[PDB]
Amino acid sequence: ITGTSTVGVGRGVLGDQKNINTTYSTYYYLQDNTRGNGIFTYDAKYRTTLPGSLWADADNQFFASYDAPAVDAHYYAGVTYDYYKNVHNRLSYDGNNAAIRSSVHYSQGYNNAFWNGSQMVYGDGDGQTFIPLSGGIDVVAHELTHAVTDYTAGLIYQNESGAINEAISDIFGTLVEFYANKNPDWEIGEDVYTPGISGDSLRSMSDPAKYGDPDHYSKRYTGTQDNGGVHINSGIINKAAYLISQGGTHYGVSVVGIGRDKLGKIFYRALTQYLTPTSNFSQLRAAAVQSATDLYGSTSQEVASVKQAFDAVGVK
Ligand SMILES: Cc1cc(CNC(=O)O)n(C)n1
Ligand SMILES: Cc1cc(CN)n(C)n1
Ligand SMILES: [Ca+2]
Ligand SMILES: [Ca+2]
Ligand SMILES: [Ca+2]
Ligand SMILES: [Ca+2]
Ligand SMILES: [Zn+2]
Repeated sequence: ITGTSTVGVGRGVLGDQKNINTTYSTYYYLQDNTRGNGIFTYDAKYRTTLPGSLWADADNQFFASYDAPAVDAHYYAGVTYDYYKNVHNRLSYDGNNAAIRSSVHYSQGYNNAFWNGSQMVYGDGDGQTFIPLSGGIDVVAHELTHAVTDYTAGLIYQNESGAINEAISDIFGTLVEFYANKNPDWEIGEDVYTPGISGDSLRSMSDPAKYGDPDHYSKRYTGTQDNGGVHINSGIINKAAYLISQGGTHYGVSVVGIGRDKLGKIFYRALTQYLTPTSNFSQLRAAAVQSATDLYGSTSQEVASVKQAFDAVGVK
């Protein structure tokens, strides 16, 4: 809407206080005009109609329990925007400052979040498997990264190309979590998953097998569930990305780590310059090798480490 930019204050899903960019016109709206063509957060009101209504608040204070998922969806969308702009010189998900829209309170007891082709959508969880999923910065950045992928490589959401799609979202979700520097790790969704169980998460990038996901191409799932295992076989690529950044020896193959920043540069270049809608794992390896060569040189440690990491997970 048309109005003046304001700064509200509220509490997120985990009880932390943060400032949020709002817009005043009669009400205070979750509309951040400081980033691109805006970040807009909507109330789906426990229904499945999208986007719902632009979030309106009478006093610019967002401390009610019902407000918490909206605060975090709005704030973490901003952090993710900042990561892509400051780190990769990318202006929003389309590179042209497209408005970023999110809806919270989607459905009832909904244990998921997604990008629907046009916007981000967050369930509240059932209180047992999940609390409201926008409480996870890695979750928010994972979802917005799907938008980046759709506008760049366009990886089809099935089989190997879909597992790469998923891994790209886990990689950049994790790099955004490190960028914000609040309890960062290489696991996915730990801040909103199973409030009754400490130390778990949906997936691990450093040890995908911790939660049953493959860490080597020979262990890949080839059935039809989960669009051909997109959230399962992502573990193979997530492990390679972890090894590239942090190093390690995996199935007897040693990888010299090169750090998170170079991981991000290599995979961002691969995603935006070399990957295609039907890229498979072998083609991802080639794209990462070429990207590392462009950035650091053919004889660089960075190129050597990309090759070792894909060797370690059985991807040639
Ligand atoms: C309805 C729905 C939920 C999810 C998981 N979200 C994700 O992987 O970002 N998907 C792909 N589709
Ligand atoms: C990873 C994967 C899954 C399938 C079949 N659904 N293929 C051929 N590859
Ligand atoms: Ca209020
Ligand atoms: Ca964390
Ligand atoms: Ca995490
Ligand atoms: Ca938990
Ligand atoms: Zn995803």
